[PDB]
Amino acid sequence: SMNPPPPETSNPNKPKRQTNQLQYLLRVVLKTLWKHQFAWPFQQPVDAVKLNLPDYYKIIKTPMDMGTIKKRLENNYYWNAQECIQDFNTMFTNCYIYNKPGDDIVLMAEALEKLFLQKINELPT
Ligand SMILES: Cc1cc(/N=N/c2ccc(C(=O)Nc3ccccc3N)cc2)c2cc[nH]c2c1O
Repeated sequence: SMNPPPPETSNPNKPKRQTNQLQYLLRVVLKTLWKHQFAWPFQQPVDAVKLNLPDYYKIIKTPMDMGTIKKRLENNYYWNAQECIQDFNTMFTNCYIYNKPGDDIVLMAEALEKLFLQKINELPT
């Protein structure tokens, strides 16, 4: 296919380890962005076939989306909160480097990123 397999979301051999930062990332950060009116383009991996972006996966080396992030948090895939924050950053970067400024998708990403950064400013210690 033109699309890669979706990013892995489970680590069967990683110990289960909770942190209050990971709790905050799921219950505050992800939850707030997931319910936002602009979340929908970001709730699943980019399907370059259905969306007619044939060059997407030639330009975007590390695909990322909030559906993947949500499942990773639910599955305790991340060893630490910084790994999760990096995935959010990657998702936004992909959008900004692939799409044209002023495309509706970019304005939607920017609104979500603003909310993301506001919540990250209150990440517990
Ligand atoms: C991250 C990202 C996502 C992108 N579109 N993601 C979409 C997802 C669902 C949809 C969708 O269900 N649309 C709909 C709306 C009302 C009723 C039915 C449907 N099927 C569209 C785009 C695009 C497009 C261009 N660059 C994109 C990009 O960088």
